[PDB]
Amino acid sequence: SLSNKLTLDKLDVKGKRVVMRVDFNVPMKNNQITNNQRIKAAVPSIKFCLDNGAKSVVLMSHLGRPDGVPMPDKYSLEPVAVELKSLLGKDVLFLKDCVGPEVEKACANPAAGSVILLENLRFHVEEEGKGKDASGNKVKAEPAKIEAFRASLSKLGDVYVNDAFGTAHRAHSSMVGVNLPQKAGGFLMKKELNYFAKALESPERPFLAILGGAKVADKIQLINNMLDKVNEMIIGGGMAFTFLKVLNNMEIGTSLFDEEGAKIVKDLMSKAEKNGVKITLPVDFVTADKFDENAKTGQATVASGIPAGWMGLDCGPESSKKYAEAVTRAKQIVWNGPVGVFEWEAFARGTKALMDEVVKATSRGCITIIGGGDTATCCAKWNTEDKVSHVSTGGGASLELLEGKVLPGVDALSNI
Repeated sequence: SLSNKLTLDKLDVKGKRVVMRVDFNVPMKNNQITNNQRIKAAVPSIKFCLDNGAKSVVLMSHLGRPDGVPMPDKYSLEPVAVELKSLLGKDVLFLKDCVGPEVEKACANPAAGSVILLENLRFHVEEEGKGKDASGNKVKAEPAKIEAFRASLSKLGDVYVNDAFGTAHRAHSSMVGVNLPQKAGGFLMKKELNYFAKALESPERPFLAILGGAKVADKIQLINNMLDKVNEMIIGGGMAFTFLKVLNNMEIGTSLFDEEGAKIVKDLMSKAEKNGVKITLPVDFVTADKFDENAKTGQATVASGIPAGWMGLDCGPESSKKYAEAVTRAKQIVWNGPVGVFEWEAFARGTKALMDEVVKATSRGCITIIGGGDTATCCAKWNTEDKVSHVSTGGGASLELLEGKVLPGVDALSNI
């Protein structure tokens, strides 16, 4: 369950050493942070621990994919220690490793209110459990070493806090390997759990899922899980063409077509009808003569078909109206995937108009949940992160949740 989990608000940290896993996987360039959003996001949790008299806060995280190889030249967390120092307005000790006697003893009994940032966890192959060797050959962590690695991390604090929802879909040592009495979710984790639990277990209805994507076949579990829960579903983006070919005899030109997906389209529509799920597919399109930002553009409907040598890369204005109609009917929205090639201005009007609708919906009381990845990227692009109820901080994590998969990192948390 996503509810009934221990969270930082209810965790007593008085004189307690807090070992906290956080999301410091920031984009960087020239060994500098190009966006410190994730670093700032974790501050409320860290503040709270210090402000409630925590002896220490030991921060652990990853950066990029060194793959179990120490790469402090490239993928060091030291730049983060600096930025964190500024944001907190408090000094931050940066250790050059995350495990070992040195790290351990250093974390054993810090001065009251010590912020300690450990080095990239994925410098050790034991974090992920797999990775690459010095030479770049793939390798798997030894079980004794994994256990040793996890034992070390456990010493570094008295209580554990997981504020790294974005890695909670993986059974990594820092997610499921911290053996301590109390294992609580941080305030970021809290929000994820609070929004998703309500949405998936007790939604305000109508509940609309907006699913966008390239293919169908790789979203069977996502679509199925939503069809078990929702009242309405928009199927947008390239994948819609597979539905339209099968269902409406549509000529789709060079548009994406999912041969495997096509075989279960009618199964999906059957399930949808039986569950009372109103499906909205697009009815019109902005076409392009090639898969390119600067392609020639045109229009098409289902009826007109898309000509040979043209592909659909966005929905058209009539589609956007139909999308809006469903959004206007929603009391709850989960939006996972753009409905066009939003990174190209010529094919972004559909996704932008939908984003406008979801924002409008939010303003009149709709609960709107954006999945991580592209959909979240669209909220950053158009400055609507604060205009929707919740933008998930983890793309891979949110997908797994919406697919109804297990989140090991969440399961490892204590219950209440």
